Amino acid sequence: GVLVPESVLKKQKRSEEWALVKKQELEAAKKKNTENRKLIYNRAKQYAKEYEAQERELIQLKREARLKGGFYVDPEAKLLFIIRIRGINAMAPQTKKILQLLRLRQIFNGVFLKVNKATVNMLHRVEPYVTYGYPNLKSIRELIYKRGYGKVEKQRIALTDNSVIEQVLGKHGIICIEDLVHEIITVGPHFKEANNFLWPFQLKAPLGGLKKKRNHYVEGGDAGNRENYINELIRRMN
Amino acid sequence: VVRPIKKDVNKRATLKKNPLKNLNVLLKLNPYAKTARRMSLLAEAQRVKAK
Amino acid sequence: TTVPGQLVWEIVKKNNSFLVKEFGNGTAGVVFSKEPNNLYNLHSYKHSGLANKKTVTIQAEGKDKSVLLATSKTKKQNKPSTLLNKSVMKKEFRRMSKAVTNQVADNYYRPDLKKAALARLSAVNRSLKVAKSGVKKKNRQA
Amino acid sequence: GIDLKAGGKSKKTKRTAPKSDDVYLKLLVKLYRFLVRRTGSKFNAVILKRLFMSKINKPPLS
Amino acid sequence: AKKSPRNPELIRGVGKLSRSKMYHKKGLWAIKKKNGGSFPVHKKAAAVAPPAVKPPKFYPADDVAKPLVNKHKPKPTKLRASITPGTVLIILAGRFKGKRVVFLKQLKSGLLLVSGPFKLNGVPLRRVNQAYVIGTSTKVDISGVNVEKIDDKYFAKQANVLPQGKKDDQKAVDEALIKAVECVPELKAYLSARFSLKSCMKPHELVF
Amino acid sequence: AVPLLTKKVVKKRVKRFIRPQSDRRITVKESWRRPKGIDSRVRRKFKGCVLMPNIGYGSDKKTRHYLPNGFKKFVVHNASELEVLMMHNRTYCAEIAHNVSTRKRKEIVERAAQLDVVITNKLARL
RNA sequence: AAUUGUCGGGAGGGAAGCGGAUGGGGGCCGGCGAUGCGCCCCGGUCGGAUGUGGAACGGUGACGAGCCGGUCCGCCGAUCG
RNA sequence: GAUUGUGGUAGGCAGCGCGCGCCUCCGGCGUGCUUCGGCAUCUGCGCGCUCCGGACGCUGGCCUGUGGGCUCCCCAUUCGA
RNA sequence: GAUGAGUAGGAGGGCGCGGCGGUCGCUGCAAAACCUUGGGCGCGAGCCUGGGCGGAGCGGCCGUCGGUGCAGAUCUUGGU
Ligand SMILES: [K+]
Ligand SMILES: [K+]
Ligand SMILES: [K+]
Ligand SMILES: [K+]
Ligand SMILES: [K+]
Ligand SMILES: [K+]
Ligand SMILES: [Mg+2]
Ligand SMILES: [Mg+2]
Ligand SMILES: [Mg+2]
Ligand SMILES: [Mg+2]
Repeated sequence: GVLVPESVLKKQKRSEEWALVKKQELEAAKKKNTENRKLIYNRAKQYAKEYEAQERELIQLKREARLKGGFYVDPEAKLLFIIRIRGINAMAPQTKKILQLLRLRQIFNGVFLKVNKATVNMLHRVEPYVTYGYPNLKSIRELIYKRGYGKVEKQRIALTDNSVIEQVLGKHGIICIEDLVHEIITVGPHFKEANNFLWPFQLKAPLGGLKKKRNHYVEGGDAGNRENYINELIRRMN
Repeated sequence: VVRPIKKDVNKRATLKKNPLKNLNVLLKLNPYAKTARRMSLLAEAQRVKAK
Repeated sequence: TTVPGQLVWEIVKKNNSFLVKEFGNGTAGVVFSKEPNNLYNLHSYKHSGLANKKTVTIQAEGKDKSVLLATSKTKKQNKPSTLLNKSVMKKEFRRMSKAVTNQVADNYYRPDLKKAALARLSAVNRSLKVAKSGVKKKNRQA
Repeated sequence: GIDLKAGGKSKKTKRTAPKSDDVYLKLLVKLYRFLVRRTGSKFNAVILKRLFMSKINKPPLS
Repeated sequence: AKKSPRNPELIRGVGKLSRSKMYHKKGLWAIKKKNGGSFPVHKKAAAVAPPAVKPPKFYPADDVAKPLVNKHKPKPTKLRASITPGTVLIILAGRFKGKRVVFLKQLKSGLLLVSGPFKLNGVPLRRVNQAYVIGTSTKVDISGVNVEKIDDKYFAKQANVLPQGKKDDQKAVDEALIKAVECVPELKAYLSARFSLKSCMKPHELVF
Repeated sequence: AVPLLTKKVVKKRVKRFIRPQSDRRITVKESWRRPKGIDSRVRRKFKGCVLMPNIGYGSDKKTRHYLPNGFKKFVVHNASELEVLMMHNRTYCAEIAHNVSTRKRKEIVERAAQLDVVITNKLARL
């Protein structure tokens, strides 16, 4: 019939080459995905075992200290969760600047913060505007699972797949949600990168309300360090 | 010299489902959750039977 | 188009005697094109009957279900009187569709508008049929 | 409310297309838009950006 | 062919056994040993070539949008535990509102097949939506009632005069139902009387 | 003609944005004007006052400018301008211009019936 | 247009007017709201090859050759649409 | 219990069943590691299923009607002003 | 993907009026103007249209121009 013009032939040939290379890439991706699934399964198993072992070790250490007649001082918290409880109206310069540096720009936003003398002293200046404590494993896991959003190219992307986490944190070995949870809870060597990767959590208003946000938690208010009791507030806020 | 043409970049955003409610999403994010749930259920059943 | 069609489009996309615009230049703006060699009467470079060397013309001939299929000759752009290769088809719709396909896509004339040419042929054929026997159904059922 | 400057929007203005009505310049801009998109060449990106600039920002060379 | 499920479900979507135990139970090891240490490769099923559809008579000017695939398939309607064969139901809507009727079975469509019996309260064999019914604690034996031949198609309209065949079938069905009802004292009067709310009667406190 | 539109038409507001105090002074027309007064309660958006239009009221782009019948309007002044809609009869309807004579209106109506083009005012001047 | 008379509807315990939500009454609207589609049987009209000739012509090529091709008209078969 | 379905060329992603072995079929039979419970250790293909890349399905009423709709008009009422 | 307050003030994109160079049209089978609890479009400036009246002209689009947009000024003239 009609002879095929050379331009159409060239286009078809190049399209065939592109299809072949795409198919090869897809096959390689599928194989590596299978390997990654096995790896993340094993890693999650190991992390769960580690958490259980740490809890048991803490209980045993306390019991042994009591038996010996002495005292065991628990290791100080290495991680904090900070929730803004005041609005953005009528802000003093230093407080506003510190709250931006903590990435708390909206009321009821939440962020993790590694415990440090510099960070602790920064938080001391804004104590009236926030409440914070020591998050639970359940708290961290639920926050990351339900409201965890990653920052890719300065955009907010929901963590619906492990590929989103991988694209940003594969250089550091974090390629799955469980890896991210472990890095956050343990404050691993790459805690900074993983934490910055997490978009500030946008929490809802507390389910049961607040007591009084104009007073410190010690006086019966809500501001300040409420230590292990931050977890119930997180339950009501997530 | 042009790079291969792309036709699958404009994918609609995947709807976010909470892994804490539906099982398939949780398994997709964390396959070990299946084993964890299975072991927890079996242990609870064994304890109830023993009681 | 004695000059490349892209330049002609750059010139005429702003204004031309075949351009029909209504309802201002806001969100309400509606644009159409009147030139007979525009299959969809759309003001776009793809369908433009002024900025393309190869164009398809499909319109109803005067009488007897005769549909005019014409294509601009590629080497006669400077000769308006002999620019169109006119073919008048008087046969059934199937033969007309086959001829339109052969003259539009099978020869690689303008494959990108094969669907537009077929739809235009169908619309013209339906219009001729209705014009002969009049309206017999409302065509409102989905 | 959210503590952002101008709601997080940019306040810098840069040229995104030529202000000229020269059709040939527009065709060149289309050419180099395609080149930039489908090659990712730094040279092509620089050429495209400079094609937008004003007269005083395209000084002559002796 | 295996006659029993290999992996019973603890809950929806979770099996009782793991991948290792499933490997052992499924016999993949046996298949590999029989085939010579390698699994048997099965060729992909050949697709059926599309039929030579005739050319269209018309060509639309617009490309109609094809809807995206919906992977959810509806499941059969659930029947409340309080409703079991022979249970007495109270109709809360329609021309038979308040009537007390006997439940026979649930049809394929999910509607409930009930009878008055027709003689007792004038309610014939009928379909009632479960959402417009209250299931009480009164149960009557219906083992002797045969309604196998009656299904959702029995009530389908053919589009004024009731055929005699339906009357005969209703009489045949209701004979055994009335025979069973007569066993329980005062059940005839109960089924012949409608349910109503009197003064200081609270629906949320009645047990039914 | 079966309209191509499928999404339902949703109006964020069906009431007109009437100029403040146009009910009070006859000389003040209804056509919207944004108050610029320093003390204007309408400009300050005091609750219970006249509402001011804003871009937030914008109609969905998919259903914007669509008539209730599901088509978009195009004004036609003669039968020749009618053929422009031959390939767009599922999205566009024709409205005959108010100044067209009845004689030409009959020809336009006949041609549109031939072309299966909806006319919004085909009974005018009949 | 301000303003006024008449007729008809309506409201009125020291203003009227106005924003939002329904309702009563009135007024208006038939693109206000469809009746088509597919598969078969009967009857009526119009045309029917990859064959053979004629008229004009096109795609590509190099507004050459070669190759390929559609429209229309007349014939032998085909007996379909 | 309540609000809601935005999109419209994908059978993808994740998890899992049936056949490719047998027996006496609420189950049992092979190789390794086990905390002796168990284990992503063997986990491949074909056909299928699901909480799995954003709603689908059935029925009824009505279609010139005292029907349906209304951004139009006059009023009444709750809140605002 | 993120985000949305705005006087003084700045800017962008649009709406509207009257001419000029072009182009496409309408009109005694009824133009402009005016009237109307007729209808519709636009967030809006506004726009399209039914009906009436009127009885001779008028509009759309692309450029371009201007004595080009009123609620106020104890504003002007006229009318009430
Ligand atoms: K006024
Ligand atoms: K504004
Ligand atoms: K629901
Ligand atoms: K003009
Ligand atoms: K009007
Ligand atoms: K002008
Ligand atoms: Mg937020
Ligand atoms: Mg204070
Ligand atoms: Mg007056
Ligand atoms: Mg002047």
